[PDB]
Amino acid sequence: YLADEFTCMDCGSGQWPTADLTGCYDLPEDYIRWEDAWAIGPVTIACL
Amino acid sequence: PSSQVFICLGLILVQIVMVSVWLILEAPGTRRYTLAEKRETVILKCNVK
Ligand SMILES: CC(C)CCC[C@@H](C)[C@H]1CC[C@H]2[C@@H]3CC=C4C[C@@H](O)CC[C@]4(C)[C@H]3CC[C@]12C
Ligand SMILES: CC(C)CCC[C@@H](C)[C@H]1CC[C@H]2[C@@H]3CC=C4C[C@@H](O)CC[C@]4(C)[C@H]3CC[C@]12C
Repeated sequence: YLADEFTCMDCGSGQWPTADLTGCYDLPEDYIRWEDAWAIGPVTIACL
Repeated sequence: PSSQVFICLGLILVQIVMVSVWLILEAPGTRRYTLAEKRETVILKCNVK
């Protein structure tokens, strides 16, 4: 992320530069979800 | 009626204490795990590695 016009910096591992390269935003978080993923099989197995 | 239940409960309590001391030592939480080989992704992970 270009903090200034002359010097480029970083937002860190957690944050990412925006599309406009004007700020640092928190990256989306990912986890196992029930919405059409590999979890339907385990859910059915647990229910059975 | 007694000895089997007593022994099983003793083993269960030993394990419960051994894990409760670990949870006391290491506070639970969630971490934003990231990989440099992939990046652009954040994984919400249970604090236990
Ligand atoms: C769920 C856990 C944590 C606690 C409850 C489990 C224990 C205390 C229960 C579960 C099964 C139970 C037993 C089931 C059958 C008998 C035989 C009977 O002639 C006397 C009581 C006795 C011996 C019960 C004593 C209490 C018992 C051992
Ligand atoms: C009388 C009995 C049946 C009550 C129920 C026992 C169990 C479910 C309870 C008793 C004490 C509890 C612990 C007390 C304090 C902590 C510290 C916290 O940072 C993580 C959870 C943890 C480690 C708890 C886990 C659940 C626990 C072990």
